[PDB]
Amino acid sequence: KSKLPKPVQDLIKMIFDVESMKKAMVEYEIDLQKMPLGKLSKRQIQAAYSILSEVQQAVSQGSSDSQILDLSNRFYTLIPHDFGMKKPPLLNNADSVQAKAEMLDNLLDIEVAYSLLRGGSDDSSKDPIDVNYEKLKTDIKVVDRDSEEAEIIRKYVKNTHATTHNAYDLEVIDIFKIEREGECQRYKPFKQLHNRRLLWHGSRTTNFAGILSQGLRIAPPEAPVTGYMFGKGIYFADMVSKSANYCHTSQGDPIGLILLGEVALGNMYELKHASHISKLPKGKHSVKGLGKTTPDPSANISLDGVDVPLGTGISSGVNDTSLLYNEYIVYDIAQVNLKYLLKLKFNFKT
Ligand SMILES: C[C@H](NC(=O)CN1CCc2cccc3c2[C@@H]1CNC3=O)C(=O)N1CC=C(c2ccc(F)cc2)CC1
Repeated sequence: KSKLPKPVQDLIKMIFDVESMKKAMVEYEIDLQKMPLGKLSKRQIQAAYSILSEVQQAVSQGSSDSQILDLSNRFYTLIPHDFGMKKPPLLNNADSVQAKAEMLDNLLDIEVAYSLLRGGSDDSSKDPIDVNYEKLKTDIKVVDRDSEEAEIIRKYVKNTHATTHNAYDLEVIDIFKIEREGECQRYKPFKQLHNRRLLWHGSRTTNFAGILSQGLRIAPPEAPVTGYMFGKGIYFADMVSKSANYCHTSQGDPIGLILLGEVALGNMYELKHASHISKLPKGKHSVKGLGKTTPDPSANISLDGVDVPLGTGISSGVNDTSLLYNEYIVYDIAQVNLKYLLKLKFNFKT
C-alpha cells in the first residue's frame, strides 16, 4: 500500500494511463487493430522517421512523383492508418510531413511510456503506483499550496496568460518539485553560465513518462525540420499561455501538465524570423525569438540566481517580427534543469 501522497499518485496514474495513449493514437487516425500499443515498437517508429526523411528529401530537391508514392506507401505500411473509406494523404509537401513528424514525435514518447509501463518485475510488496513512480527515476514532492513558491508559481501562471490565447482560463491544481535522477550532474557545467531563467514547457500528458524518465530531448537527424522556427532544439516560453496550448487539452479533457524549467540561456542569439542555423555563432548559447509582447522587465523576480519573468504582458520594443510572444531555444539537452511540474485545469471559454 503506497507511501506516495494523493496528488503524486494521481499524477503517476495520469501519465501512465494506457487509455490516454490509445485516445491520442485515435486522434492521429492510426489504425489500432493493425497496430496495438503492445506492437508499438521503437524500431519502426525510428524506421518510419527515416522514411519521412527520404520524403522532404526529394520533393523540392528530387521528386520522382512515383517514388514519392512508394514512400507514402512505405509509411502507412509501417504506421497503419484508419481513415476508413477516404485513403491517406500522400506525403508530397513540407506541411504534409510536419504533421506526420509531429505524430511520430508523440508515438515515440507513447512507446516509451508503454514500454516503461509493461516492463519490470512484481515483487509486489509495493503497489504498482509505487513501482511505476520508481520507473520515472525522478523525485516528486508536492509543493505546499500556502508557501511562497506556490504563490510565485501561481502568480507566474496568472500574469503571463496572453491577450490572444483567451479560449480558456488556467487554474493550478497541484505543483510538484521535481528532480530528475542525474540531471543535476548533467546541468552542473551550465550552472555557471549566466542568464538563467525559469521558463514554460508545455506538452501532452502522454509525453510525461518520456519527459520525466528521459528529460526534454532534441529531435535526432532522422527527422525533418519543417515548422521549426528555430531548428531542432528544446523550446520554451515566458508566457504560460504560449506553452499551455501545447498540452493539447480539450473541453473533454481539461486537465494538463506543464513544466517549469530552469534554462541556462547565456548569450541569446536574438531573432525575429526563422533562420534554421542550429549551429550558433560563438559566445551565443541560445536563441530568443523576439515577440511583439513580452513579460514586464520591471517585475522579473530573481530567486536562487534564476530569473522568473512574471511581469504581466506589455509592449516589447520589437517591430517587424512574426512572433506572437517570446520563445527560447537551446541546442544542448544539458542546458535544462526541470524544476516544477504543474497539473493545470483548463477552464474553457463560453
Ligand atoms: C520541435 C519540437 N517542438 C514541438 O513539438 C512544439 N514546440 C515548439 C514551439 C514551442 C514554442 C515555445 C514553447 C513551446 C513550444 C513547443 C513545446 N512546448 C513549449 O511550451 C520539439 O522540440 N520536440 C522535442 C523532442 C522531439 C524528439 C523527437 C524525436 C526524437 F527521437 C527525440 C526528440 C519531439 C518534439
